[PDB]
Amino acid sequence: SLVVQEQGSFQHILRLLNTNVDGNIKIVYALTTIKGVGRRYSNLVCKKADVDLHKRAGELTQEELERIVQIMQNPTHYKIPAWFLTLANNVESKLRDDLERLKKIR
Amino acid sequence: DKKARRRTLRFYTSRFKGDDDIPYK
Amino acid sequence: PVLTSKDKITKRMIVVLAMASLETHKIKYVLLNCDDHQGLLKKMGRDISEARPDITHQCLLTLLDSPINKAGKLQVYIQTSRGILIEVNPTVRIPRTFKRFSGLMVQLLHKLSIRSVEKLLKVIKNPITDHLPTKCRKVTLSFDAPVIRVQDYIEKLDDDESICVFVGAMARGKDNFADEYVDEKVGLSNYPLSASVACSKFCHGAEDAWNIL
Amino acid sequence: QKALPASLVPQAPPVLTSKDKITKRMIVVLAMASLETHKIKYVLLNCDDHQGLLKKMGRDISEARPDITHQCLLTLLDSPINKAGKLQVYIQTSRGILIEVNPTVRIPRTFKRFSGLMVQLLHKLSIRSVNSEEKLLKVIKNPITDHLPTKCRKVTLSFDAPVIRVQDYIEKLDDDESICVFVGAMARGKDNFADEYVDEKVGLSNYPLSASVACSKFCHGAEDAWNIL
Amino acid sequence: IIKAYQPKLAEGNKEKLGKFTAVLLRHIIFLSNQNYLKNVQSFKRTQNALISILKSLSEKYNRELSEECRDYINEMQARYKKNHFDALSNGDLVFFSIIGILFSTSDQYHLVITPALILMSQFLEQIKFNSLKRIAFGAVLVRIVSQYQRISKRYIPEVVYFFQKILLTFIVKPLDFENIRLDSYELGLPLDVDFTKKRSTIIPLHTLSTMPVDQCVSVLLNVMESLDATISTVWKSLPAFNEIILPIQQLLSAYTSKYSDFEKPRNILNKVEKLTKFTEHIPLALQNHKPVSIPTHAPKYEENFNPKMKAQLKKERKFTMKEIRKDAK
Amino acid sequence: ELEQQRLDRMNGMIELERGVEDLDDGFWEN
Amino acid sequence: LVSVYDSYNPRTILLSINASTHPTHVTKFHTQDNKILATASDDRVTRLWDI
Amino acid sequence: MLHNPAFISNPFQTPDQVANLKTLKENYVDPFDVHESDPELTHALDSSLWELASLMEHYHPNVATLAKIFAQPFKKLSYNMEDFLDWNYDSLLNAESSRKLKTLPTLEFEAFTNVFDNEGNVYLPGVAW
RNA sequence: UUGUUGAUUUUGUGGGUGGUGGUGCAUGUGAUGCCCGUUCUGGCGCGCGCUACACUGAC
Repeated sequence: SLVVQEQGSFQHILRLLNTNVDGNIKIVYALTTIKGVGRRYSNLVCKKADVDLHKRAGELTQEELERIVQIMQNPTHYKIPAWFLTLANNVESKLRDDLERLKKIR
Repeated sequence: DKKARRRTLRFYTSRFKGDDDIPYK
Repeated sequence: PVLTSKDKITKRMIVVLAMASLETHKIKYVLLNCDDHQGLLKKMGRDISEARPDITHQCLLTLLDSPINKAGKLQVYIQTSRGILIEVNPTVRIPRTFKRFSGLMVQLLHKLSIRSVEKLLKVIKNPITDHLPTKCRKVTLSFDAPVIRVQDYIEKLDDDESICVFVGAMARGKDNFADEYVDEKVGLSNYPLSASVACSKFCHGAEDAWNIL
Repeated sequence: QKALPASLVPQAPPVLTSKDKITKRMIVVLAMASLETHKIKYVLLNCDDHQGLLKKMGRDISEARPDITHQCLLTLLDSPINKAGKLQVYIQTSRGILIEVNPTVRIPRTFKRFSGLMVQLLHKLSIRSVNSEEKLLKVIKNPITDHLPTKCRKVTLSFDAPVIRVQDYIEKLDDDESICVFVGAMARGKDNFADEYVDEKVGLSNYPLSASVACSKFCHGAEDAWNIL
Repeated sequence: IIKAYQPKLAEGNKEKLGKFTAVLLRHIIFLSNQNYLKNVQSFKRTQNALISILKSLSEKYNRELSEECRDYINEMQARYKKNHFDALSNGDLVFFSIIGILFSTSDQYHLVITPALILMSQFLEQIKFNSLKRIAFGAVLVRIVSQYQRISKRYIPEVVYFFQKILLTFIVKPLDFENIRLDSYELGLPLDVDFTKKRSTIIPLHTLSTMPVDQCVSVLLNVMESLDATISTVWKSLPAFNEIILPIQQLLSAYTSKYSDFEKPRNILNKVEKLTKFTEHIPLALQNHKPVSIPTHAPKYEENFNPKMKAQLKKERKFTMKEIRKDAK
Repeated sequence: ELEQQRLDRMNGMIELERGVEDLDDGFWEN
Repeated sequence: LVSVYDSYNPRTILLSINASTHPTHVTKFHTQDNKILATASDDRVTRLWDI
Repeated sequence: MLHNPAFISNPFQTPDQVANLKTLKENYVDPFDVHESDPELTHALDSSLWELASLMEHYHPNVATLAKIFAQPFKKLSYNMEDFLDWNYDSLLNAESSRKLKTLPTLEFEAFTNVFDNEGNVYLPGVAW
């Protein structure tokens, strides 16, 4: 009668990086919602964390969450490439002068 | 034992009415 | 017949439009409005939120234009937020435009009465109770109060008596304007009701209960 | 005996839209609406504010009252039936412009602001929410008929027509069908605006009724009929 | 002292009297701790008079009094944190009384009452209540908390626990109440007590220090008299009255069965039967929630609808282009 | 007014007119 | 929600039915009859659906 | 358990239906057995939770607030259990002293002549000096 | 304490006041009814072509 799964139950919501992330959304695109994280950045962070890209955010385990955290805050120690991370008024006045003196000619 | 489960649950944790008019500006 | 406050025997549905925000200010004296006169009301210290008279205009139009009023079974009372109590002759046809409505109230407040050549609008002395029928039931509109079918309510009430409905013209406020005078408080709809909508419901219910049609 | 619903938290009912034709609903068509814009800035033409201008336009200022359209929408929009998501409003301007009114809209209670909204809708053909999430007021293509549900009953308010109890009327109607009420915000005129589309005309009271009063009376019976409260 | 240092006489007298308000309060507590059995009448003439003076001071120095009241509250846990009941004295019972006099007990949250009520509840449960002095001390505490909720009538679970054990302590077990935890099995009343003589139900504070059968009986009568009042006022209104009173009914039944002449439990019991009969115990329904209306959104627009400089600079060029291009032709 | 003031406080009115619900934010977390 | 997929064709949903708001723990095709499908839910009613 | 919908009263409901509810209302009996040791046989599921309703009237304000959640919609997915497990009378008093909000201490208008009963108005009848 | 001046103020604690306030009414008067400032500083119309509003799609 007593069955407990060691992985833990699916999590509808999670709190990552002071941000609420829906478990339903895919891990890569569920991670994009955090500010400063785009699709490519989330993809690379997932690859570094060794988290399968067929997983939902709710199914992630605690150690995977901690690993992706550590990847985000401390990018360089994991060797992420660095690349991956009045005049107009004067011209207007000149044009206006030109127009007024154009009227003068005409 | 409590301190161990404090860490785990961290990830787990996450109208106009009546005659009210729309705001002026 | 056109009912009058002097007559108390006749059964009638009284509606008291409490907390009516009708006030005249002269820079010439004109009716205050929440948006037209904002800085002027700020100089008084009265918040512009509760300077909203067309709700009273809206309630009067639906109340006066209701069939029950045409049947001579309804009188309207307005208790101004300032403390001024106003009689509404059931025969009056107030102007449909608000700008013309405002010109009536300024005339009414200053002249104390409106006559046509019976005063259609006339100021009266407080308290309300002397003007109300001798035998009468009093209720208010409260959202927290229990949802009751107005048709069901009127049917179980006695015939010779009369019913007062205290509707708060105020956009927002604590529903205690008529607590001193009223004996019970009743809710009409589960959902919020505007003052114009709520009084229209009572007019619809009284028509069905009394078969005014 | 029956098991309770899994989630008992109250959820807002779906917002009715012209795309959905199956659900029963209260359709109210405010026909012969007098709405027009004209540069002076464009101002919603009014019987009282603008009579010299409309005289130059040649139109009678008697049928130049957008107020009546305004009050009807307040009562219809503020009714509990709207709050229950069982009422959708259409407006047919006298000039031939059909306007769809989202049930969620909060038109300004003040009339002067309401004029400001209407010039926007007529010119911009649409009105945006402050949060920019839904279409509130949209101009739509005529005829009105296609926007109505597939199975629906059509009636107009006629003073001369027989007086009928709205509650008993709605009750005797079917459950898959819906009801359309064509109300004239027009002040005076022949009650033939919706004769082409309507199949029968009914009266609501023996005495003359205002458009704001009649529409409010009609919807209250539906709430009693459908038990909306 | 108050007369010599009134606010008007000199600057700062407000502060001196405010501090005096705190000083007077501790004196009132201090006198109660002192033995007064010799001169109870003289103590009564001082003890009430000082309270009356404190009431006048509290009316103007409630702030200063409240700060001292918290400090006395805070201190007595620390003494309870090391001495337990030995910290508790007559003055502590006096203190909780004075707070009710000088503060509004009928508040959901109050600066001094809420610390006090939580503290008194802790005694009503944590304390062993294994001696007649200890039980008598608990009886006074139950009365104080009852007066605190004399209008609010809030439910205190510790009062339920205290009544159960004390009633069972004086019947020691009869093998049918194993769910009640007793702390002393040697306080069982003898069978020979009459239970018909008129025994005073008032417990003097001075008798607490001195603390046989008559004293045990009087404590029992005072406790169960409060029990009857609690049923009539508080527990009657609660939805779970039948569940709350059910253990108490059995305890009172044991009192009657063992003692036919002893009348109070029968009166309480017969009262209890009337309450249960009238009260309709129904399945509660609370998830009946008000329906929620459709969402509301305001429209955004322009109050005066109309049919950055680089863009204007580009625009004026085009007009200039058109004229100048014409000019050449 | 004193009687009315007492009644509101039995209902949870808190004078500094905040409510009891305002006092229960963060209490349980720390 | 009970969903029917064509075997070896995960992309396409052949049929989707919402048996109940409660979880649907058992969904078995009837061995004799192709058209009818049986479902059990925590609603405690074992509805018999058809394609 | 928290609510039986069959016992709710609806306004439109017909008078014959209204009469039926009283007969259902009157004949109810709590079927939960306290002495049965088998959790599958206590018949708890057919009873209702009156005891939690009384906790809404608990003297402590915040504790009552927790009991009020069951009268509120269950929007929250779950409550972190570790934030409520280790609480003590000392912690409650310590938290009370360390309160984010400070209020004004007020006084009782009612006046009691004698704080304790004798062996006019007595605050604590049944107790004497 | 003033601006030299002499008890006119200053300080602390309590504390009454709507008043060079209006509007009408009764042969000015009425314990009348009803309610409730000062000086400066600024103030486009007519026309084309192209892209999107996704699953007949995106990657």
